[PDB]
Amino acid sequence: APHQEHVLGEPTLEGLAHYIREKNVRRILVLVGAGASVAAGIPDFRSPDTGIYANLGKYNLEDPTDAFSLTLLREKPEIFYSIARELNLWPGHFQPTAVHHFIRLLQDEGRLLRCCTQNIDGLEKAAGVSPELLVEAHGSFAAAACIECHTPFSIEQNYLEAMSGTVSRCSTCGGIVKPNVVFFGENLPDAFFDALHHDAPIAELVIIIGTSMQVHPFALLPCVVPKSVPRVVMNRERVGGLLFRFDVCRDVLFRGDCQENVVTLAEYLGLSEALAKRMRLSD
Amino acid sequence: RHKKLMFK
Ligand SMILES: [Zn+2]
Repeated sequence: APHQEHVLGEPTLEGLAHYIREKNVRRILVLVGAGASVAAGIPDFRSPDTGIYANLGKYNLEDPTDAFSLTLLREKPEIFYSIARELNLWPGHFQPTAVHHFIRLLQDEGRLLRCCTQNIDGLEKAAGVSPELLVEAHGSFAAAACIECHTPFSIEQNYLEAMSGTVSRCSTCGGIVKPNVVFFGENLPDAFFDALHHDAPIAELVIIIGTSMQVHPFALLPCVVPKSVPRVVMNRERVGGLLFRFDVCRDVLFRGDCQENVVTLAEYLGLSEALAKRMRLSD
Repeated sequence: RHKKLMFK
């Protein structure tokens, strides 16, 4: 069918690499979610033989995601602090994956418009994605602050308190302190809105790795890119409902392990030596 | 601009 002719020519990892090279694509928006960091060993909330899941049980939540609710934090901070102790998201424990290093390579090639991550693990930053190019749209465990007055709090103090069973408290208002993770009901950082209003409308290509589409406003990012640009989804699930059609035919879904798919993409891009070298240098 | 949310 003519209406199915794909913007990429061949909707394959090979075709994508060709399209990037032949069209000299320089404005690649990369979006990153929880699927990208599984290979780093990050504890899945939802997995029954995890320590993280065992914990959530006693509390009985209509969702592991209520642990990240600002209203539950004000009411019963022991719950999020108990989860924080188990996830080990403090920078310097987990290491970047092949996806993370790949994004760094796109930056060093001059092809990254912006990397926007909904992960709170800091691995994009650990892979050397620069500050001007990285948006931690949901924050991370790198800094901490009072939720009532927003006064910064020592992350090292917050770490020591959290890991020894103490909920941290503001020295100005007695408010509850947390790491600067954006919780449900909090504002996202400015840099997210910069990316949504200014980067996504000028993307030439969007590669969406391991993300849900069910957390907002983050999920708007690929909705506001031009209607004609390719959107590459690497995910273990058929995500996005009817917002994606896997108006020109421009979406593709690559199932399987996103770590393997990025490695293959890298091969076709001529970046396989640079990637193997980053991967040895820190695994 | 709006806050972090999900449809439950
Ligand atoms: Zn305070």
